[PDB]
Amino acid sequence: PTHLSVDTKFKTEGLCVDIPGIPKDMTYRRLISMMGFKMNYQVNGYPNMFITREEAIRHVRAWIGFDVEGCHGTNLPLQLGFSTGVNLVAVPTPLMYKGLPWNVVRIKIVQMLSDTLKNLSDRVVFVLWAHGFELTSMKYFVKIGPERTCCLCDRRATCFSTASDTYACWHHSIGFDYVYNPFMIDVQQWGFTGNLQSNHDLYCQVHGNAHVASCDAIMTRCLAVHECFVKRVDWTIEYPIIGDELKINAACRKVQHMVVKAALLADKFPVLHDIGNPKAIKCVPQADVEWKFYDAQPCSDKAYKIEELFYSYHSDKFTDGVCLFWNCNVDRYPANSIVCRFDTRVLSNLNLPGCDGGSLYVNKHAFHTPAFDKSAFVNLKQLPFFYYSDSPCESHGIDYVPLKSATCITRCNLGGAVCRHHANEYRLYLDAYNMMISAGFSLWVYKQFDTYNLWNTFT
Ligand SMILES: Cc1noc(C)c1C[C@@H](C)C(=O)N(C)C
Ligand SMILES: [Zn+2]
Ligand SMILES: [Zn+2]
Ligand SMILES: [Zn+2]
Repeated sequence: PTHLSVDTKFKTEGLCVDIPGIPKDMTYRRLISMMGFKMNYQVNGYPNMFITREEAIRHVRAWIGFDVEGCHGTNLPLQLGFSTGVNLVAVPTPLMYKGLPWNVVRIKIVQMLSDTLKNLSDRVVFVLWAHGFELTSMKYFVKIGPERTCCLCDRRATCFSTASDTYACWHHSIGFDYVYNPFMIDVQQWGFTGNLQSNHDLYCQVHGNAHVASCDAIMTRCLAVHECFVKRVDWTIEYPIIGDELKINAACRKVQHMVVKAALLADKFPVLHDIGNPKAIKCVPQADVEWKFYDAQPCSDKAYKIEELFYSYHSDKFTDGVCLFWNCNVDRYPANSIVCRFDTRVLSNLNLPGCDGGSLYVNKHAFHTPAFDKSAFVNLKQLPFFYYSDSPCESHGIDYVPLKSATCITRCNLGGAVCRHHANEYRLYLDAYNMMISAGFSLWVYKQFDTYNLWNTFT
């Protein structure tokens, strides 16, 4: 059962206001025919326009919420809303566009999906709360057939052009007019009581209902993200590499080792409380410190309450030494902390919009992360950039310009002139640091942290 069988039953109750008289007994096979499409017994990679919840979760990067509202149905204008915030008005003759015929609306749909999805996914998944008009509008901008490849590259085709009779992926679709072989899922098939707004609002206060199709589209996608990544979590599902995932993860390991090592050298904490991932490894294996681990999986809904992590009776004394929260998101960090906290507001191809201000960070696995909150860091300060090294000054083995920097904490800088090895290492470390920060990570530290305390570790 890899794909959704076309013979699966589709519940039609949510469609009967736009389509009165619709049969209660309905399959996807009959629904697709009703929508004006013909599948023609084709075993050519596209068995169904609709997909399972499991297939949708694997393709979360392709999710585009889509709603269609009657402005006044072949005789009336339709308002097409997308989770990108775009509203297009199509005439049968929060960005709002005036009424235009389908032949020009379809060109805009292809451009919008292509610009949104080219760096995210090889397809589009329209996330619906299906009431009828959205399904009956698909024939005006969607074409289906066998799975195809792009005319300018090896990627699967996502667009079709009636002008040249050619197919293209999202990267080569300029001037194309039809969406080709899209996928879709109706959230209303999962079992819900009441309307979209009532189900959405139970879990989210960030998306309002300004009474336009894009608002419904955003709410629909947000509800689907809630059901698949907030209430239900799956860290076994792997997502493909689309950007700087590897460099970011390597940079995070590099920065964690640097900051913790320097905090231990500078303040000589006798104990470190490492709170978070139950599979964590000591990030500074050679440190003298008593290293104590506390297990907590990533919180996907609300940030952990510090009172629940630390209290209810273990070292017990979390006030002794220092606490390390490396992506362990809590409501309020204690004053004696070293923290790495993901900023959900960051714009990136890895960070997708999420539920209630949270974001869906997709890097190898999907992590719904609670909304960034500046008040979590009230007992701490921002950690400044610095590079520390006690490794010997020796090159071994890329042309040079001498490094001058007050934040290169090395024996050679203490001595007055940074060596080639430490200049190369400082520049590689600065690039890794900038990669981590630009990915959305934020670093915070106990207020007494002072890099001036590292200079005397060179005796
Ligand atoms: C946890 C967590 N909190 O915010 C984000 C973002 C993550 C996930 C990320 C750090 C990651 O790649 N992990 C754990 C393997
Ligand atoms: Zn292409
Ligand atoms: Zn929402
Ligand atoms: Zn040196």
